[PDB]
Parts: sequence; structure tokens; C-alpha cells
Amino acid sequence: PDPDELARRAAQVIADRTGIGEHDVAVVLGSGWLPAVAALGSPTTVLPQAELPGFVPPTAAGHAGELLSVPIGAHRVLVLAGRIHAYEGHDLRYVVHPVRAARAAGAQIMVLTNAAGGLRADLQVGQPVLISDHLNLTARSPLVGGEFVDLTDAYSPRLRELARQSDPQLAEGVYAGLPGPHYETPAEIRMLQTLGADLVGMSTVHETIAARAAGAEVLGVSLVTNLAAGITGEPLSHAEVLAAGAASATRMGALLADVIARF
Amino acid sequence: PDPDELARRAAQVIADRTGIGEHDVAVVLGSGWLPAVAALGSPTTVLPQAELPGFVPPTAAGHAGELLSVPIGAHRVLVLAGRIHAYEGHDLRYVVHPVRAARAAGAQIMVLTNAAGGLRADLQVGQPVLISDHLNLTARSPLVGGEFVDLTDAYSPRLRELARQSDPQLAEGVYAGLPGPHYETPAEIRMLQTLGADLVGMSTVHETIAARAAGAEVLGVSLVTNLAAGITGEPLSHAEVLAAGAASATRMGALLADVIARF
Amino acid sequence: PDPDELARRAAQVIADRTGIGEHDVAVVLGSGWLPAVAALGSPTTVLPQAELPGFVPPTAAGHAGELLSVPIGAHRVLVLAGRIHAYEGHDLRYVVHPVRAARAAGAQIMVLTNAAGGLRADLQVGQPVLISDHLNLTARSPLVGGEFVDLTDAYSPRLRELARQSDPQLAEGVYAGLPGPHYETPAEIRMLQTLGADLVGMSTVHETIAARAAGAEVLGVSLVTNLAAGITGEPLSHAEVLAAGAASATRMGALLADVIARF
Ligand code: HPA
Ligand code: HPA
Ligand code: HPA
Repeated sequence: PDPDELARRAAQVIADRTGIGEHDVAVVLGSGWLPAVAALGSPTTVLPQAELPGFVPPTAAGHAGELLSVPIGAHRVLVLAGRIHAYEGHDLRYVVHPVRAARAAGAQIMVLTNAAGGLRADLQVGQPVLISDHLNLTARSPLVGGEFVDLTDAYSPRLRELARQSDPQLAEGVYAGLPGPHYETPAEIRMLQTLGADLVGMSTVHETIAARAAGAEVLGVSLVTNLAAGITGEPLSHAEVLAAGAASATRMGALLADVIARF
Repeated sequence: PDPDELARRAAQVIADRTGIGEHDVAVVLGSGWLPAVAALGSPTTVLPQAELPGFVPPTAAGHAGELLSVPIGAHRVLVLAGRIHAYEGHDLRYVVHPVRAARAAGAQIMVLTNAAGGLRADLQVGQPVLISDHLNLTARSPLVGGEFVDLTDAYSPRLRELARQSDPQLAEGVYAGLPGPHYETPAEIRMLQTLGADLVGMSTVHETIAARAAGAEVLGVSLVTNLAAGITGEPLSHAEVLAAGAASATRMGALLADVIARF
Repeated sequence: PDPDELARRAAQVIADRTGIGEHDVAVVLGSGWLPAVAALGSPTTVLPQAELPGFVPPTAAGHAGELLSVPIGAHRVLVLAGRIHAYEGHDLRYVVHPVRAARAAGAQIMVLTNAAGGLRADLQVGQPVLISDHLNLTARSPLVGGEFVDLTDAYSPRLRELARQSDPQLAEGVYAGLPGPHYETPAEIRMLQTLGADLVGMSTVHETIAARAAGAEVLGVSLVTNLAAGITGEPLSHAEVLAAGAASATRMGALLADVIARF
């Protein structure tokens, strides 16, 4: 039950079931990014997350997602379809366990994807934005002892350059992670603008900190699924977030495959 | 024990005990606002909150307040005398249950009142200020699943206009909700000024988010009970907060009755 | 088990074991400040914190620190060697219990020391900085009822003047307390700069609020152990923090002894 022990055990199961000793990249799919899977490549192995140690919070029954093993270029990639966010009420160890288990299975790069509100003038709905840095505004950490991790270049600049070779149209921005699940007030958005954020969302920051803690590099990719509250007046809804996710799914899947191949 | 089930059950008790099928407005009284009750109108039914499902946190014995049924104009109003704030240590479901139960009893408008420190130059002690928007600075939410609520116009502009017809002297401002129960340092107040806040307090933000989630409109009213730490130098105390509440009680009760009548 | 009852009981043990009815000053040593003890003075009594009521969180076995009784000038000083921070996962009552117990043993002044990242241009590694005020950015409080404490001059200006008589080179600054244990991103540091912070760390804010709540004056002293993330590019590590602590230990111990003597 130490998160690191269940991570090791998950990796044993992954290697055993896939035949693959080392998956060197992993992908965590954001809200609304699920339809991008087909466009990533064809999975050779599909593992229910429930059949893997440490993925499911002990209580609250509910059909977790899948973990896919997908060849992308010269990489074997672990793709996380379905995830748990802090707003679900479970210990952060479940929010970040996929990262830790992927790391234990050999992932040296974590591609952490999300749905985000755009805060910056230039941003359009459907636009992918690389994460240059983050503001963790949750007052929490997935780390528990005296485990001090340096977050300078938490979002690898070189993976960034790598990504922009694949799509020179890729802007980058600072992502603010909030608890959710309520969206923000217009006043809260003006505040985030003041604090230096370009993107806003309810995930990612803990996955990033756990990745860094475990020694992996991180590429962060936001899909702008809406403009942030108050910027245009358009109402925010999860259905609208899923809808933007699904409209951009072939683009996102294709982008991720090209970038990952380039690693 | 689902908060929505205890809300429904509370509403059954309310309708049964008051004879009133639908209370279409509710009022949550702020710290120090208790003496305003007399001035709201005469209650036809008084219900100990302890006799209502879901109001009292299982543990920590202590004499909760009352829920009053009060005719105000063409409305039957549920008035909450006594409440629980997050600084008490209980699950947020108890902080917001009065809102949810009022909603289940038919309230389509929640008048959420509070005591606040004034951050903006123009503000005087004893002055009521409408809440135009809020900064939730608690890192928490009363919502728990994937329950995504849009907080654009969380504080109904039209209820605002409505209120100002009753008292054209009503300024409005952005309210920052903090955890408490310690008051703020002068440095924290300068920070809140930078973040765009006009008012500061230890309640309200969760009641507002739960209201919106449940489909009610919100009118937020702050009594400025003191200037925020560092602005004038005057020391902050709860006795001083209660004292300002009590000095302004007839004014506040009268204001609320007039505004509510106008709904 | 009320924190105040275990505080009283700890003070009974302290007075019994030291022979000293009243220790009028206490010192809480920061990360990396442990080697400063020798330079404070020679302890007359050394008490394992485990032998004192309320210091150790019920679970998670681990060798706590010591509480030392040290004559410094005309004062008997309680010196805390080893402490618990919020990032350890324990209830805040354990983070602040040393303050409360010291107060119950007669401490009217708490010298709260820490390791901090420097955010302001002028700051050098190894430099002690007095805390003029704080930003509590944890979304938490060590206070639990309706216990409202005014934090105006939480860091006694007069103790400040007192300290600067001992070392006229002492700059002062606003300290931001964050949860940790991950260090900050460069974007988070630019945000803290915007919010008015000069120093950043993972302790102190709760000890200060508990001190004030209990009626003690506070002197806050940060050792700048590194420049904050992104300011110079230098990587942050706990080993580097301990190393700066140890290099500055004789200076810090000597400074504290001189200042405390002057009280
Ligand atoms: O605007 C947003 N805010 C918070 N989370 C989100 N997830 C998608 N869009 C948003
Ligand atoms: O100044 C304040 N700060 C926080 N809460 C308050 N409640 C009344 N006044 C205040
Ligand atoms: O830079 C810092 N940030 C947070 N905590 C710290 N403790 C020492 N230095 C630091």
C-alpha cells in the first residue's frame, strides 16, 4: 500500500500482460480527449485499470477506464483512457498513480494532456497549447514526506521544441490548476490573468509534480475547449467541453502521435 | 445521506410543519445579522434546525439555530438564523445544506448575507454592499462529482438592479471568501486588493456555488463591519463585528424586507 | 486531548523536569538551523519531545526531536530542535503544539525561524531576514472554533527594532507560507512577487497565528538558503538548503543569542 509499492506492482502486471519490459513514454488523456485514442495508433494490449494495483480508490464503485499499450514510432506508449481528478474527493495518490505506475514501467516522458479555458487574447477554441509552466492553486501536493522536488523547467523546454517541430503553430502558455469542479467566476479569471496564467483547468498540476518527483520529463498539452468565464460572455458547460474535445479529437490524436514519434 | 436526499427530506418537513408547499425565497443571515430578524417580519413558524434532516454535523454537540418561515410581500421566505462556516471543521455539505434544503422547499432566490472587512477606499462601517462577484480563495468546493457549474453572473445582475431600486445608495463590490477563522494580515489585505477584491470575509462563496449548482439565483449582501486589516489601523475583533451587526440590524432587516418584497 | 489541555500538561512536565516555573522566550528552529543550537548557549535540561504530551502525532512512528531549556541572558528559553510541518500530513495541532506548550510554560515571545527562498533583488544566500509580515497561502488555519484572532502587527515591530539593535544589517521582508513539500515553479515565484512576497517557505504561518491566538509576541527570522525558483536559474535542493543552514549556523546561533539577551 505505499504508493511506490503499488506502482512497482502495476508495472509488473503491465510488463507481464503486454510482453513489453519498458514503455518509455506515457500519455494521460484530458477531459474530452478520449475520442483521440483511435488516432494515436492501434493498441496491442488493453488493460482495465481495475485489474491494475493502486489505480482504483478503495471505495466508490464505478467503472474506471483502460490502460492501452500502443506502438508509436520507436516507442511503446502507455495510454491512460479515464482518470481521476482531485474534485472526485479521493486521495491524490489516485490522481497521480497512473504517472507513478507508468514511470515504474519505464516511462521517461509523460505527455500530460487536458481541457482548459483560454485566458489570453490570442487563444481560440480547438487550439492546442503547450504548457510552458504552471500555477498550482490547489493548496495541495501529491508528495507527502520531506520529499522536496525542484520544479524549475517542470515542462521540459526541449520537449517543447520537439513538439513545435511537429506543429510550428503551437503557442505555449502558463496553466493554472484549480481544484474545481465548479468553473471560475469572471472576477476569478481577472485574478488569474493578474497572476500570470494563460490557461485554466482542474487537473494536471499534481501529475506534473509527481512526474518530476519520480524523475520523468513532462510535455504538457492543453486543448482550449472554451474561453475562460467573463472573457467573451459565452456560458461554460461540460457538454460544450466534451463537444470541443470530440471536434478536435482527430487533430489532437494525430498531433500527439507525430510528436511522440519525434521523441 | 446523499446531501440531495437529506435536502428533499428537510423540504418535506418544512412543507409539513409550515403548511406552505413552496417557499420561493430564502435568507441566510451573516455573522452579527441575527438581531435583523425582528425587522424582517413576524415568523409564522419557527423550526429548530436540529429537528430538520441534514442540518447538524453528526458529531460536536451544540445548540444549532432556527429556520423561520416569514411572509414578506407576496413571498413565503425561509430565514436561516444560525449557520455553520467552513472554519468550524465540518464537511462543506453542512455549510451549504440550508441552501440545498431551501431550494428543495421551492426557493428560487437565495439572499446570502455576511459580515465583511471593507478593502476599498469608499467603504464605511455599517454600510451594506451588494456582491457583484466573488473570489473563492478557500481551495475548496461544496460540489463533489463531475458536477460542473458555470459561475458567470453567479450574483444575478437583475436582483442587483432590484435591490438598488429599494436603496439607490447601494454600492457593489467583489467579495473574497477566505477559510478563516483568523483575520488577515495587512500584507494579505494588500494582496487581496491586487487580486481585485473590495470586501473580505469567511463565508458565502460555498453557499453561492451550491445555490447556482441547484438552479437558484443569488443576491449577495455584505455588511461592512470593519475596515480590513492595515487600512486604518483599527484592531479587528469579533465583538466589534457583532457590535456593528447589532447597530445596523434595524437598517439591514428593513432593507432586506423591502428588497425581498420587490422580487 | 483538547490541544490546550495537552499544552497545559506539557508545561507541567517542563516545569517539573527543568525546575523552571516560567520559560519567558521560546525558539522554534527552522529547516537546516539545527547546528545553530550549540551557538545559542548550553542547555541545562534536554527533553525528548516524545516524553511530552501532545507533541507526537498518534501514528507514523519516527524519532521526534528534543526540547531544550537554555539560559540566554536573563531568560530561560525553550528551544525546539525538530518540528513537524504541514507537508508531513498531520493535523495542524501538531505543527503548532510546540508554540502552545511554550506559551503554557510561560513564553511571552516566540522566535520563529525558518529556511526561505529569496524573492527580492537585494537578497543573498546566507542572509538572515526579519519577517515584517506574512502571506498565508495554505488555505488553512491552526485555529478551529469561532476563534477570531487579529493579525495586525503579527510580527511585533518592537521586537524588530530590538533585533536590528543587535545587527543593523538586518533587512526585513514579507514571508509567503506555502504547503510544500514540492518547491515552486518559476511562474509561481513571479506570482508571489506580484502578491508582495519577499521570501518563500513551507512553515511558520501557522506557528505565528497560533502564537498570536495564545497571546505571545512573535519575532520571525528567515535564513535565505537559496534564491527562489527562476530568479537565478540555480537548482533548488534540500541538501543545498541544509548546507546553507549549516554554513550559517554559527552566525544564526550567535545572532539569536544576542537578540534574545536584548529582550
Ligand atoms: O474554463 C475552465 N475552467 C476550469 N476547468 C476547465 N476545464 C475546461 N475548461 C475549463
Ligand atoms: O475583516 C474581515 N476579514 C475576514 N472575515 C471578516 N468578517 C468580518 N470582518 C472580516
Ligand atoms: O525556495 C523555497 N521554497 C519553498 N520552501 C523553501 N525552503 C527553503 N527554500 C525554499
